[PDB]
Amino acid sequence: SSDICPGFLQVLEALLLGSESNYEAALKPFNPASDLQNAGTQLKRLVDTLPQETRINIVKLTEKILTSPLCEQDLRV
Amino acid sequence: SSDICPGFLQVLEALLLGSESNYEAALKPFNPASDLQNAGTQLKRLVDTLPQETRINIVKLTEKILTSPLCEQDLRV
Repeated sequence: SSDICPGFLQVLEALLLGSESNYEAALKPFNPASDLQNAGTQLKRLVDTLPQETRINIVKLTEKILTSPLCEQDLRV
Repeated sequence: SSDICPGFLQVLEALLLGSESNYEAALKPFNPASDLQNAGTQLKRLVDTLPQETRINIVKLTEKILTSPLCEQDLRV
C-alpha cells in the first residue's frame, strides 16, 4: 500500500544504504531549511560508520513495522 | 492523515529522542527477530551520541517530508 510514500522510502533506502550524494539528492524534492538539511548530514555519517550488514538490518527493521497489521491499518477498506 | 502509522511515528519519536527503554519498548508491538532487534539497538547508540538539538532537527527533518504534497498524496481523495 502507497502509505509508504515513495519519497519517504526513497531517502531511508539511502540514509541507511547509499552515498552522501544518494542522500543529499534523495532530499532535494523536499527543499529543507539548510539548518535542517545539515542535521541530516550529521546523521548520515554515524549511519555510514556501521557495517553493511548492521545497516542492512536497519532497512529490514523498518520493513518489519511497515508491513504488519499494526501499520497497514483498515480504516474503511 | 493516518498514513503516519502511529506505531511507526512512535519508535522514531523515540529512537531520535527517548531512552533505551523508550526504544526497546516502542518496539515490542512488532516482535522483531532478535538479530533484527539487536541491529536496532546498535543504531539507538550513535543517535544517542548527537546533541539534543541535532537529534531534534532529525525529528523536524522527518516532519518536513511527511507533510508535503509529495508524501500526503491524492489517490482518489
